[PDB]
Amino acid sequence: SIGLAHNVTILGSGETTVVLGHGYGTDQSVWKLLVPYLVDDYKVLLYDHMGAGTTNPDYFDFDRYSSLEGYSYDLIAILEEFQVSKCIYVGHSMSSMAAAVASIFRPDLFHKLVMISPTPRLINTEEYYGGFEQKVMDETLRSLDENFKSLSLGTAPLLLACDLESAAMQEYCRTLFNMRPDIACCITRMICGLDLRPYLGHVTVPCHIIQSSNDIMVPVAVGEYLRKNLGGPSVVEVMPTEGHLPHLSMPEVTIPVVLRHIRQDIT
Repeated sequence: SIGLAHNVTILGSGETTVVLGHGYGTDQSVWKLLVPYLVDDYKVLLYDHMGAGTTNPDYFDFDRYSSLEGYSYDLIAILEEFQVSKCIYVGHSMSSMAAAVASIFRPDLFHKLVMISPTPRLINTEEYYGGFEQKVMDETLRSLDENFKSLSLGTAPLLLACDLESAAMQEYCRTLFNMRPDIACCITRMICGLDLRPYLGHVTVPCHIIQSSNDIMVPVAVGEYLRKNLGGPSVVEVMPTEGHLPHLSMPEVTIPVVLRHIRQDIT
């Protein structure tokens, strides 16, 4: 079943469904602190995207998941399965982008997108600053296979902007190292080879862009780039936080901000 394949979990109660999609390297446990503030007012559907360590290795389609819309279609099929309509989708990173793609194909499924640290493209060109020059990326991606575990131990503290001691780091490495490394590099290569700017103007569902003020994967200006180039209504909140997973690493700031954009609409 598609519910069994994605460890779908249903909680809370209400007329509106909140759908929580985790980002790269985590799984739905990453929301454990946010959920209890939702169950009273919304029904909550949580799920694991394919290739998370908690999903079957044999069900990972290498060519299907080397492109973002493999997840978009997976997401659509989950909502259809569980009969969710006009949900409030809360995603992190890639997850929020896959949902924005899914909202292009099936905008009836989405009331609004609450996106934590999204980016439509990591690699720079001359006129758009994404945070990474093509030469650093290509050199890292070329040799990413052999240096996998050491590159991610060494970059996780800077990605998360947290200490090695911290609970957040302990948990992120737990789930990140729960993936098979060949699945992980595939997903990594998909994420790093991404450029969704041609598509932004086609997204029409309301978009709530939530960002750290210092995120090595998300220049603050990329935030404002999205509000300008998105096709429908849009807001931006640059939080006084640091790191790419601020919902995991700074929940004391992040969760109040997330809940407001869940509960309040631009429109």
